[PDB]
Formats: sequence, C-alpha cells, structure tokens
Amino acid sequence: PPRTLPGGWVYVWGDEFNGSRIDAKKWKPELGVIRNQGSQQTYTGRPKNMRLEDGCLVLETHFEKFANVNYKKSSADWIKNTKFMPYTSGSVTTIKTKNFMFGRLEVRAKVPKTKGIWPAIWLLGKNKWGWPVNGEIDMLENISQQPDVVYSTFHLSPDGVSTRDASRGGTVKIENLSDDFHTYVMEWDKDSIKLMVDDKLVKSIDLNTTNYANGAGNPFRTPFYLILNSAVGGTWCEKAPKDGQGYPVKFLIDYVRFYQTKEHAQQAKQFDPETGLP
Ligand SMILES: [Ca+2]
Repeated sequence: PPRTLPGGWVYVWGDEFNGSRIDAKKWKPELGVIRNQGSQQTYTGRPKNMRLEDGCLVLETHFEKFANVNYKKSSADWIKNTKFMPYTSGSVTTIKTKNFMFGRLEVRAKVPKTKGIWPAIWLLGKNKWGWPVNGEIDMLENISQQPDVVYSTFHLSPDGVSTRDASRGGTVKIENLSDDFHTYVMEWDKDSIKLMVDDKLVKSIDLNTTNYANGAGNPFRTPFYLILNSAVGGTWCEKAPKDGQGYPVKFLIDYVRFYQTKEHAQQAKQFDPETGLP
C-alpha cells in the first residue's frame, strides 16, 4: 500500500482487505431494500453476501428469497409494502466511518458478468441537501446489456432550487471488462472532478459550473461518503432471471486508497461543509 505517489500525494485512508474480517470501523453493511423501485435484491451483512476472500472484499449476489428488514419500516411505500425480495447481495457504506473532501480515491475491482447484475462504486454528498441536490459521484456503474461499458456520472440539481437530476456522465468501452481487475480513480479539487478507469478519462466536471443559485453554494465542495454494492435489476437494467440462472455471482474489490496533497487538505478547511461556500 504505497504511502506517496509522484505529485506529493500521501495515503490518508483505505483498505487492502487482508484482515481476518471486514473492518467495522471502516465499512458498515447496508441492510434491507434501500433504493430503486425496479431492483430485485435485499441487502445483508451475512458473510454469504459480504466477506474477505483472497484479499478482496467479496460482495456476493445470490438468487435467494429473503425477508426485507425494512418490510414495514421506512417512508417509501414500495419498500414498506415489499415483504420478501428474490436475490440477496451486499452493500458497504462509509456514511458513518469516513467522509472524503478533496483528494484522489483509487478503487481496484473485478466486476461480475450475468443478466441483471449492477455493480457500482459511488459517493453521496453529506450536507443540508437531500437527493439529488446533495450530489452523487458514480465512479463505476455497469449494466448486463452493455457489460463492456463503464458509466461515470455526476448527479446534482440544475440550480439550488429544482430537485430534478441535471446529471452529466461519460462512458468508456473496455473489451471483456469482466476478465481483469481495473482501477477506478477520482481526482477532486475545489476546481474540478476527474473520473477515470485505468488512467482513461470517463467524465470531468468543472466545479465553477456546479454553483447553485443565490447563496446556496456548490454540492461538490462538501464531504462525500463511499458505497460499494451490487444491485440486481432496476427500472433500467435487464432484470435477473425469475429462476436465478447465472447466480451466484461475485464483485471483488482488491483495494480502496484515499490520498491528499498538502493542497487538497488545505482547500477542505476553507469551505462550510454544510453548503460548499467559501
Ligand atoms: Ca487487496
């Protein structure tokens, strides 16, 4: 786990996942049905779905009918009224363990390949806004139909006012992307965000264009928490088969490394994290 990188970067936080077990002061399981009224999976902290094998985090998706721990808890009717899901999988979140604000975030991962799988590396902004105004940085999203295509994608409202999703995203095709591990990299100042695979640029954003109207002030100059997950289905994503053909399937994260220059820790201290204003 290098401490340096040329550019006077320096390791600040991460996980090579070499432990006896997932480190609870670094990751927490998401539990139950969380998102996407078209999804087919419920999320569990059970090693079945979540564990360290061969020095990766393993998020492992099983065709398996399983009760939704949110079956009558949470304020979304379709979650609140869905007793069971076919399909269990894993999701870890730093929501409660680590927030990131400026730096370079390196995530190395091999992705599953079967009908309906939706592996994702992504971050949500913690600030006075709710989705999508808070912000969302999708380093990776992949879907079954188009399995060699990497989507990286920013989500945010057009001004501070409208809560419509004025998203900006790019794509690269990597041929047989499921064969090898690829490094997903986000560089982030208070002036831009770069989202790469494998040193190929998927999407840049200039943050001098994501200012929100009046005061409000920029969702991308607040801290963001990290999510590693495999969903199943989606309103757009091939749905996984009624009978679970192709499953089980694994999403392997070799490592998560966060780095910061003197510069990136400097810029952080100089913005109201609740708003992104100077
Ligand atoms: Ca590792």
